[PDB]
Amino acid sequence: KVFGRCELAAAMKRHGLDNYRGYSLGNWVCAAKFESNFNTQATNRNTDGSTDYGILQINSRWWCNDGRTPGSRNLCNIPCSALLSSDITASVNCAKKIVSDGNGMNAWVAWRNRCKGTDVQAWIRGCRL
Ligand SMILES: [Br-]
Ligand SMILES: [Br-]
Ligand SMILES: [Br-]
Ligand SMILES: [Br-]
Ligand SMILES: [Br-]
Ligand SMILES: [Br-]
Ligand SMILES: [Br-]
Ligand SMILES: [Br-]
Ligand SMILES: [Br-]
Ligand SMILES: [Br-]
Ligand SMILES: [Br-]
Ligand SMILES: [Br-]
Ligand SMILES: [Br-]
Ligand SMILES: [Br-]
Ligand SMILES: [Br-]
Ligand SMILES: [Br-]
Ligand code: NA
Ligand SMILES: [Pt+2]
Ligand SMILES: [Pt+2]
Ligand SMILES: [Pt+2]
Repeated sequence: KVFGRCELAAAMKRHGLDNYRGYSLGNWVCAAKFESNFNTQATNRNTDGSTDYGILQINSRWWCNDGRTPGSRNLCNIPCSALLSSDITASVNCAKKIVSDGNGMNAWVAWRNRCKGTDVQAWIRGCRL
């Protein structure tokens, strides 16, 4: 599914991401924009053999099982395919574990490089929230 910007903001708010670990909704929406362009089916192979999955490009080295990342863990206790669903629940639940890991949203390199310190409220501007 390719979400609209305000459609995704609404879903993320419904699932409890607004101000989760102190990160306003705009941060999450900005992260999703640059990670996946709001496409739940986005995948990206990494040089280390792991793969990033879904709207927030969650990685198989630590977070999900894809059966093809040697030495990896599955800390979200899910198949990586769950992260590609039109229903963002698995991605949101897993993102909550990731952002609590100690480095906050710096876990998403695209957030650090493209969202952090910017006017992230622009990403939710206009939306019925
Ligand atoms: Br947009
Ligand atoms: Br929109
Ligand atoms: Br909704
Ligand atoms: Br919910
Ligand atoms: Br929930
Ligand atoms: Br929550
Ligand atoms: Br915001
Ligand atoms: Br990681
Ligand atoms: Br594996
Ligand atoms: Br393996
Ligand atoms: Br594990
Ligand atoms: Br699993
Ligand atoms: Br949803
Ligand atoms: Br959720
Ligand atoms: Br879940
Ligand atoms: Br933090
Ligand atoms: Na894994
Ligand atoms: Pt939820
Ligand atoms: Pt929650
Ligand atoms: Pt939902």
